[PDB]
Amino acid sequence: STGRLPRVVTANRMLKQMLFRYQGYIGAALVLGGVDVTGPHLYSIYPHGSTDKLP
Amino acid sequence: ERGYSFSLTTFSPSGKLVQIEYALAAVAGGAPSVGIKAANGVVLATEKKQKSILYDERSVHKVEPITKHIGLVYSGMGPDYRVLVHRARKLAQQYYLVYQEPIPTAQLVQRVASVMQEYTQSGGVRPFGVSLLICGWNEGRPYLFQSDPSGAYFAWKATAMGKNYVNGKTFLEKRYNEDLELEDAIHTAILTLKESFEGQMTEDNIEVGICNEAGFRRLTPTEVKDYLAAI
Amino acid sequence: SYDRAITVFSPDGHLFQVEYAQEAVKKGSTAVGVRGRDIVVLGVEKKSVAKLQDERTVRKICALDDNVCMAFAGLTADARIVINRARVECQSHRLTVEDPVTVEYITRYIASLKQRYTQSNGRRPFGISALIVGFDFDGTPRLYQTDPSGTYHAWKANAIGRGAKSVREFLEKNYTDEAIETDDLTIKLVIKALLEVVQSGGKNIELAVMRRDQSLKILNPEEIEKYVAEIEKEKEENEK
Amino acid sequence: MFRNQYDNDVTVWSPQGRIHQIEYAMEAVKQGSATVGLKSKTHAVLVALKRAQSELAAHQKKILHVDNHIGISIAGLTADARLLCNFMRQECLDSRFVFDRPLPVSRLVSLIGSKTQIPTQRYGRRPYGVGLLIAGYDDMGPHIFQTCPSANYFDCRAMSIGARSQSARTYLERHMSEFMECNLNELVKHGLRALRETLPAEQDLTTKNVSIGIVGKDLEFTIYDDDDVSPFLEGLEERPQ
Amino acid sequence: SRGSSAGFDRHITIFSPEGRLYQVEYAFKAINQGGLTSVAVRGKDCAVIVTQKKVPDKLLDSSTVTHLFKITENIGCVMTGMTADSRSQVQRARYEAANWKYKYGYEIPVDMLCKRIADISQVYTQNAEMRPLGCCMILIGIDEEQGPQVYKCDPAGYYCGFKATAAGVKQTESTSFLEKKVKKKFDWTFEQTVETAITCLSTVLSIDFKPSEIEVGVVTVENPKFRILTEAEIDAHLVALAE
Amino acid sequence: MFLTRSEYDRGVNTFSPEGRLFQVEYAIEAIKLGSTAIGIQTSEGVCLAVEKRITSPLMEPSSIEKIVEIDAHIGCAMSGLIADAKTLIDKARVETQNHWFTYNETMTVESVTQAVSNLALQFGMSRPFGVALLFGGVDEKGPQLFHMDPSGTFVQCDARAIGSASEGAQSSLQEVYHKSMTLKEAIKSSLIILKQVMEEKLNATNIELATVQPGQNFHMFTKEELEEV
Amino acid sequence: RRYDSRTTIFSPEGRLYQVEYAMEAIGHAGTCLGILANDGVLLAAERRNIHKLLDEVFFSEKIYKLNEDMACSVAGITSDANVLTNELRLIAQRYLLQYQEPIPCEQLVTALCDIKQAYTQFGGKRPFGVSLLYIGWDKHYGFQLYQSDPSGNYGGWKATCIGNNSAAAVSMLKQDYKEGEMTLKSALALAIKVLNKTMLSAEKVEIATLTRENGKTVIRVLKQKEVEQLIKKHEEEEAKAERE
Amino acid sequence: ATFFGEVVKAPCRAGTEDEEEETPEDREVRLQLARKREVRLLRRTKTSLEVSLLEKYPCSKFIIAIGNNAVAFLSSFVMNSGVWEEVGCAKLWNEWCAFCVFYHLKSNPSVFLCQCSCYVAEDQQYQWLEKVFGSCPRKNMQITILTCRHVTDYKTSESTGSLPSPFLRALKTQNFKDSACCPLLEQPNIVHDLPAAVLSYCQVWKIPAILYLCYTDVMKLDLITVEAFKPILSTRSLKGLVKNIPQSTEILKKLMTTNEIQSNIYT
Amino acid sequence: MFVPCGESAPDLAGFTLLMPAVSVGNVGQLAMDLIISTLNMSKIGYFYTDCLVPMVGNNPYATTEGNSTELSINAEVYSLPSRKLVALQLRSIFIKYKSKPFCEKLLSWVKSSGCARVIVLSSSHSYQRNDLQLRSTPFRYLLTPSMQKSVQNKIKSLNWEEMEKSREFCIRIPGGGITKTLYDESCSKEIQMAVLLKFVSEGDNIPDALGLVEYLNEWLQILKPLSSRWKIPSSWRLLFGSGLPPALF
Repeated sequence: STGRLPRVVTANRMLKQMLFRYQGYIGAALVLGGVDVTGPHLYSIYPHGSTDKLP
Repeated sequence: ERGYSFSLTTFSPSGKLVQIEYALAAVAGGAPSVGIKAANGVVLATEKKQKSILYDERSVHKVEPITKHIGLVYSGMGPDYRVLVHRARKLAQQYYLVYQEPIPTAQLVQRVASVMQEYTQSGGVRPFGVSLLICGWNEGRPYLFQSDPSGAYFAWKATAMGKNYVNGKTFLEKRYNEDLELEDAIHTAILTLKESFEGQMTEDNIEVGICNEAGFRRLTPTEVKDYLAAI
Repeated sequence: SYDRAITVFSPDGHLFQVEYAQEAVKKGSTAVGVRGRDIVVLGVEKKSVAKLQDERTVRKICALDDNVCMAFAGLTADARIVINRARVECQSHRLTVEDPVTVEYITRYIASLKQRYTQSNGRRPFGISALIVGFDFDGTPRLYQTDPSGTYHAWKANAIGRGAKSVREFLEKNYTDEAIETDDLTIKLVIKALLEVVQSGGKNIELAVMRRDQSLKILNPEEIEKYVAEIEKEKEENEK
Repeated sequence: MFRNQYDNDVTVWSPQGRIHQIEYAMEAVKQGSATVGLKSKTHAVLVALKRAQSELAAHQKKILHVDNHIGISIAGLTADARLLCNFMRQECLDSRFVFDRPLPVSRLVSLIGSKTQIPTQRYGRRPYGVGLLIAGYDDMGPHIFQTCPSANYFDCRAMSIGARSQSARTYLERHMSEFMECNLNELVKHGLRALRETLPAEQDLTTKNVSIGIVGKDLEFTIYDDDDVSPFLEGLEERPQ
Repeated sequence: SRGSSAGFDRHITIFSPEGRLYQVEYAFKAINQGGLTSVAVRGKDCAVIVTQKKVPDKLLDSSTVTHLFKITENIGCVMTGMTADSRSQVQRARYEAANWKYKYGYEIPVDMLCKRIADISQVYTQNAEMRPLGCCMILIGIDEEQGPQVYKCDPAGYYCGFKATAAGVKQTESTSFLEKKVKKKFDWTFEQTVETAITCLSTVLSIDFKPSEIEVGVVTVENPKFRILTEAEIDAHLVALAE
Repeated sequence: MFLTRSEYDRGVNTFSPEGRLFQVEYAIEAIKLGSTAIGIQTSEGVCLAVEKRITSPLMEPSSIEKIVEIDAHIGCAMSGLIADAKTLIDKARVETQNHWFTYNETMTVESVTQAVSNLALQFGMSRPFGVALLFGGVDEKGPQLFHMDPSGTFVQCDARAIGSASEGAQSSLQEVYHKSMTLKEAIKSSLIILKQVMEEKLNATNIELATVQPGQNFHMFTKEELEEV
Repeated sequence: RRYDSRTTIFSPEGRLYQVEYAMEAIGHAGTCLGILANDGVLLAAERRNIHKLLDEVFFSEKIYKLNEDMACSVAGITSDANVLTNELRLIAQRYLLQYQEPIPCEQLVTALCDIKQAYTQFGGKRPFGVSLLYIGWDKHYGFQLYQSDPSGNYGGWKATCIGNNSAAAVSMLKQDYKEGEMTLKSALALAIKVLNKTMLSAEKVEIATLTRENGKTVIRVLKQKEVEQLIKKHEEEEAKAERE
Repeated sequence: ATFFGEVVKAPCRAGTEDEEEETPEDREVRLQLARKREVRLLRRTKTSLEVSLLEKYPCSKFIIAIGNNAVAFLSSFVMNSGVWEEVGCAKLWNEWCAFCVFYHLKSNPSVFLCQCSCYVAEDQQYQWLEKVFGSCPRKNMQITILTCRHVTDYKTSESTGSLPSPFLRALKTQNFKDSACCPLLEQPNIVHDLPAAVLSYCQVWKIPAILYLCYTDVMKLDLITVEAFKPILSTRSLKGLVKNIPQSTEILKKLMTTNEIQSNIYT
Repeated sequence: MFVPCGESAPDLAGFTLLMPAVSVGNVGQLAMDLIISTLNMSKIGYFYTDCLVPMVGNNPYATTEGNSTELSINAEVYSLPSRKLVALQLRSIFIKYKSKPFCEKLLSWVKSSGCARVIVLSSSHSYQRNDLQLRSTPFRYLLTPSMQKSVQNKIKSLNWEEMEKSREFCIRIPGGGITKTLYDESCSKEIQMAVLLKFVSEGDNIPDALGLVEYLNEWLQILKPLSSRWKIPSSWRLLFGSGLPPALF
């Protein structure tokens, strides 16, 4: 739709919201990282829907 | 006489639906489109409606990709085309998620035509005033389909739609050959478009897309300029 | 000019769309029903016969349950819909409560379903009329009729469809207590009533028979022709 | 001749800026019998007239009971009156059940107006064809109100609605300067005199076609009918002519 | 509901024998009901919008009359047509931008906002209950990777990107003027863009302008926030043209 | 100064220029195609007399059930479109049974009347009903009689006549009726009124009576009891 | 007129004009033929999509397989026929899942005709302009052949025709059909003769047959060589007959 | 509109909706319907008159009452004295239809009265004209008509709810030499149906005639509406037929005391 | 039958007859009112038939206190003998199965009297126009084959548009009333006739009448050519009803 490569914050937002919707019953712990027009980013997502931005 | 011309859910005494004919009339007054299915490839071409220097050349396109191996073009009304394109992309993604393989061209055409058949059997809406040309590569074999405002689809070897499409189809009948290459197909498609341009043709007022075993892609204006110079 | 909408009254208090549905009923094939002491008979005219057609699929007599059967006149698709609904209702009721379904109960269900479709402008009524016969739990024969508007009554002998008035007049003249004494006499009465409007007897006449504690029986052309021959013989004897 | 296209629905404006269906619904009030309401410093009184049809086949209730301190009288369609009475009763009951305090008459009338304004702007509905006279007593004293099919209400000292109520209105406006100082008996007599002005000049009020309803500072809303009306009718004099 | 009206130009969902939508074409004519025209021009590193300001009543407070709106911090707008319809679309655009920000975590782009508005407008032309709004939108903004942007959408549901565009009563003459100027010269500085826009307006409408009769908004690369000029700045530009 | 057409009688939500709803009036006129019914209120009981018309002698004279009886000591009678009363009867029965199941006493005639009147007013089904009802019964207040018409509202009365020939029956009943009479006198009066209204004979297979009184429960007269009179 | 604008209006003589107008839409479609024999059933259709620049990427047109034991043919509006065929497949699969037995041939036809009747019963919708022919086999009645129309009616036949010029084909079938004494070869010859009269090349027809082998149903579509063989045999026998 | 998004057509003032869109069974139905609606002038022996009513007898005066209030007024104030013989009746059928009786005085057999309390539709008015008047009009005759209309039918510059009702209006032909007792009907207002037919017949055939109109706020049988006709009793046409007024008042009161039963609507 | 107001019928020979049709919007009737009011014609007789609903009223063209009390019926004939003009006016509508007899009787009278030609003012539904008609003038005309050559030359000079045929070819005028029947009978009886109509929608239709009367004046030249000129009759008041009730606004 947009014609551009995505941003890491979009993926982080979608994953966090979807994990939070199911109240931790899915049970997936993820390490997310990527590069976009604003530089490299790294996240940590927990099964209940909590995220941290760390080096 | 005119009693059966306004309602979409009303049959004529001779058993005809007239609003669908009028939607097809809307389609027939749009910009010309050409599709040619050659060996080892398919080509789609169309005429741009933004013929001015003020219009930006990278904002809105008429040739669109649906998947890595499926493309699209149209004649008729653009606003309906956008929503149909979005729905087609979503359907292809759903199929990939369920079956873990890219959707075939015929299945996508069937699903889109099923969406289009609705809006012709209910009161309070109007049919889509647009026709589509769909191309794809699948199992080492090219495809070319056309879908109507009523929801009916056909498989073609070469066709034209839009303004002056009868003469275009006659030209294609005279010129089309079974054992054709993709480059010759592009040449023939451009020549068919040139028959009714009514002006000077450049690379800034036509759009070309091709499909082969490497996937679907849209040609850059420099390639179109190189092709035009070879005529 | 008050006949364009279903739920519109005329200045003198009429609903014309329901009367037009009754008009649609009045053009079907004639159906006759007679109930006797221990037997109920149904007979239906066959309008036309095509040689390249399978006759099993165009019958106008059905069995709703083991103790009830029905004939109709009017549109055919509507009749099929109503028959399927009644059959499903009988099966569900029998599953829920083991008691056999009452003929009046199923008649009331059918009439309520028909009456539901004359209340809104977004749907049209059913253009059929039905004759329902059967035996109760105690063995008492019954006969009912239903209308497109939703009313129903109980009869001893009735006719519906095209050319029903002459058949009803004949039944009024000839229905006596000494004419329903035996099953053969009841069947002969039904055939004779049908013969007033049918061009050729036996050739295009369909007839069904139901006895107490027995399944529905469809008479064959041999038996129908035998009964017609007996009627012809007695008519010749009474000619003089 | 040019009104035929604009007077079928309530959601169509006329080229002159008019809505004819509301004006037509305002004509249904004049199909009922006349009724009169008036008030003094302490009491508020409603009097109603019943149709000359024999009591044999009909027991009409023109005056209804709403709460312990509110009563109404009707002129128009009966189904709309029933719906409005049910709504008012429910409102009063809910207010009493929530807070132990009577519902003010002005608030009740405002709620009624808000409720009846809605069907005049929405498709598939029609205005209410009923008018009401409302009598009540609260901390501010006695009140008389009037209600219209157009969702308008007025605060009155004396009002009359129904068929041939112009004579009653003329009498009320002619004799309106003495109502404050009167007692209950004089007030009821004035109401009866106003009501009987709507009859042909040979009939007279009897105990078969008159209803009376009274509320006051210490008197709850009560309805007098049939033989209970005779002590009020006995003192009335004969016609001037 | 109420029920459609018979005729080939009296209902939104009826095609004519030539396949036309006359109700959409009639909604296009409501844009000229206001009587005003506006011009948007894109420069090398800036974008401007100019529109005329008519205050016919002496008793009317002139500070409450405007056609320039702020959607987000970095997006500006100019509306032409029916006033209440324009204000309703401004509110809807703000709501859509808020939804995008909440859903995706970053600010919406100009082309995406224009596409969303056009998608919403397309639905009104296919259902029998709702009607199109008689107004057109023009948006400007600065893209992080691409630069200045000029976009426009119309009542039919069609949108596009431009280098210069106009709308209103005298759109055609402005389009011809801008086409000549663009075919002549490119690479305008910030000053030249405002000069070109004001010259186009003042030539299409044979008027010598006062600072109180026009309204100018700008966005630039150095300061990407949408800004509305003042009378002193407008008069400075006007004397710059005059000299 | 020209003559033109104008219509106001096609929708149920349209007002006439003189404030009339014509569809309701037409539905009321539809009642006069039914059979005559009589109801009389007496201090000893309530007597309901209804007319039964038979189109053909082949019709069974037992399925024409016009006097349906609801519980809690309540009668009924009907005239008009018979198929339209079933929903009203079902609502009345359900309401009464719920009252029994929740309180364990009898619901009042006025209460069941109001409850069934709520359902008849929902057309503002998309059309008014085409039937009229008459209610009877006794309570702690004594015997009561009520009447309903397709306008959807009830009204208390003590002697009412409904049906095709109702004006003459009402005129005769007004003269015959007295403030005090016996239940048998009321029954005889109803029978003579029906006799002089009917165009045919009055054997025990033409009428249907169900006299209700506080002594015992519902009692629809049998063939023998009817033939006695 | 005033009675032919909706499907929920009865004319004063009890007619539904919109349904008849819908059935008028079938006379413009291609011809479809069906013949029943002692050892098989037949389906012959006429190809309207004839053109030099058309492609052939499908199993067949106007002939569809519904399950292991049934097949159908359509005439009318293609976009409506697609919906109807999809619904038929769903109904058959649902019955198989619930009962663990294949659906009888008549129940499928009844279930689809209920759907077709609902769209004439309820207002605001448009009836389907499609007519269908069904062939199949089941353990209750053996080989079968049915027909359906836009109103929701159906019936069983031994030989029938729908589409353009149906009356002449029906007359010829009535004249030339022998009941209880025909085989698949005779049915093929009769179909070729009737189609030749009503409309010949192998590119304008399509034929499918149904048969039972070793307790298994076999559904086939004939080839160009076989169609040409049948056509030339008919031509030579006609010439031989007319030479005398 | 019976469903969402249904196309509908607007109504027409002129009625150009059935005349433009134009079988033995259909014609048989049409003739049967035309036979159902037909005016018959009987002698209730069950024999129709062979000729028109006014050709069988010589007539000098003719008074017609249309509606219920007018019939009540004439029965109370005019027919209370003298001997009147019924000489015919009219039979017809409509959706809204009740009697039509003709009398004449015994002492003076040249004075006629008619009392039409029924409603005559548009396709039966002319037939009424031939069955009553005939093809030979007599110019030595005088005709009077009385009828009532609702007050909302009157057109005024001010609100129609402020007019003092009932009030009376008149219309005359050219040959009428007397003067009405009430103002003539104002311009934009017109009259149609049966009284208009009678007046038009008289105007075309040069027969002096007058039509009286009452505009009332209650259309039921009401005493005020009936006594609104009283000023007509002093005219030359009705001078010699009224004898005793209090007896007429008593008869009117007795007639009003009996009235048919209305419905539960309009409490 | 034509019954005269006096004792002897007027002599009409070579007169031009103008007449409306009862069509959508009453445009022809309003135009006839405008013409009769402006030219100040005089009543000469009645057209008594059995085909129109009867109605009655006072003088619709009253100017003084003397002529304001003249009775009027649903069909009347006005004449202007100085310029040989005669006009018929209809003030009501038609009963069922009565239009064809009326047309037959009227054309029989026209033939027997001795008039030269007949001009009919009508109107047609505006929602049955196609795309080509949507962008053209709303005025159309028709002519019989028997019309004199001078009329066709003048009409060709005037640059008018002829009513389109419909698919042996026939003419259909939806919403025109008796216009088609009159045209067909006049064609079959060799009478010169012209039809002048306009595409209208129902509502307030006074500008339509003004446009139609100017269109007719372009050819007839009844008064001074165009380069407050038509008299509005005094009956054109309260066209929307009575006044506004109080306590509402």
